[PDB]
Amino acid sequence: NLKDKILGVAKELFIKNGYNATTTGEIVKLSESSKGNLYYHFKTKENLFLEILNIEESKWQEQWKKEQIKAKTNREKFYLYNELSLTTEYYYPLQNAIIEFYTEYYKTNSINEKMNKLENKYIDAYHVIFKEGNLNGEWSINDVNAVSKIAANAVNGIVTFTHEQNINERIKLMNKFSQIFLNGLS
Amino acid sequence: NLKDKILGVAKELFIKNGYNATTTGEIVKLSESSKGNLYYHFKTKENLFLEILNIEESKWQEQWKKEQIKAKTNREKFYLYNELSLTTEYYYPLQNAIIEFYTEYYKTNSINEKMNKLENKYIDAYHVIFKEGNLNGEWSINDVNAVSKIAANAVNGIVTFTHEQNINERIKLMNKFSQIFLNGLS
Ligand SMILES: CN(C)c1ccc(C(=C2C=CC(=[N+](C)C)C=C2)c2ccccc2)cc1
Repeated sequence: NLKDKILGVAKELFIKNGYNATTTGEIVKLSESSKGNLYYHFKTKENLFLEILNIEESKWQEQWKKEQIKAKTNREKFYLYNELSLTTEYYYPLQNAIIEFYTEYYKTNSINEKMNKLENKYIDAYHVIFKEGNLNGEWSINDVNAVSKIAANAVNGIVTFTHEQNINERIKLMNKFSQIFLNGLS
Repeated sequence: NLKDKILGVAKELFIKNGYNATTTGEIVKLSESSKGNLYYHFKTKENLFLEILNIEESKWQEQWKKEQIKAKTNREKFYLYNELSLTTEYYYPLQNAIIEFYTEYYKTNSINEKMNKLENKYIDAYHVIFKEGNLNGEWSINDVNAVSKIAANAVNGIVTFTHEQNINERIKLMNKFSQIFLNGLS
């Protein structure tokens, strides 16, 4: 495909190289497309990267549902969710491009005007595991929406900041956290 | 001193033009030094940066050594050390050039090794608080280095990926965590 081969090279590029490293034209380069082709299908290079994000945030979000069954209670759901984060082939990999990019276009408004959309689209997995855990009476989270953002960013931290050490340790550290956290809640 | 002048001019040059944008031609000329002199001391711009990053963390450890006097107990030290990390990373000038570096030499393993050695001096802070807490019995954690890494990573993730909120509410979020966390230990 045309437009489905652009995202195809852009994704990986942002990852390998970072947000700035990859260029509006460099993509058009390894994708064989016409510099113009971009404009009507993809507004700006930041719109394309803003696009790929929602795809990844989606791909993962689905893969998550299809697996979370293996977790019967939500307490397990919570552990499982965080565990799987470390291993998914989605979103999480291009997490520095996220950093680079928010600290680079943060002096504009098209940011929080298309960012928080993805933020909320993310802290949502935690929204449901907690709120559900209230219904199931697995605990009493009085400000769920908050706890969701904490948990999600504390977790995004453990995943992003340890990427380069033995995967069985990340999984160990991550479980010990999932624990301490759930624990401080009840 | 000539070694100092270089470190000095560079810290600025980076703060003002970022990492990739700064040439050693500049670090050399603006510090009335020698290109060979530079090579002898740091070999590369990468280290030159890693070296700044080290002098810096050194100060922070010390700025925090006189700051923890406001915290009687170790429960309090943990609350404050986290908040200090949140507040100061806000107006920290170099912050932008660290991100630049990190998401560039993230992949290189040569650099990635010296990094961790550095991410550790930042982790000892926790190490100490936790251990002391043990001795005074504020809590009874018995895998300090693990808890320490988990805390250092959850916290730095709240800092790094919460950016969008109004500073007043990020400081709100951080303490809620410090509490949930501190709770689940006990
Ligand atoms: C200005 N300031 C107080 C600080 C500035 C930076 C850090 C960081 C960091 C993240 C995880 C670490 N761990 C837990 C290994 C250690 C350091 C860090 C932040 C952004 C990109 C890479 C590393 C911490 C404090």
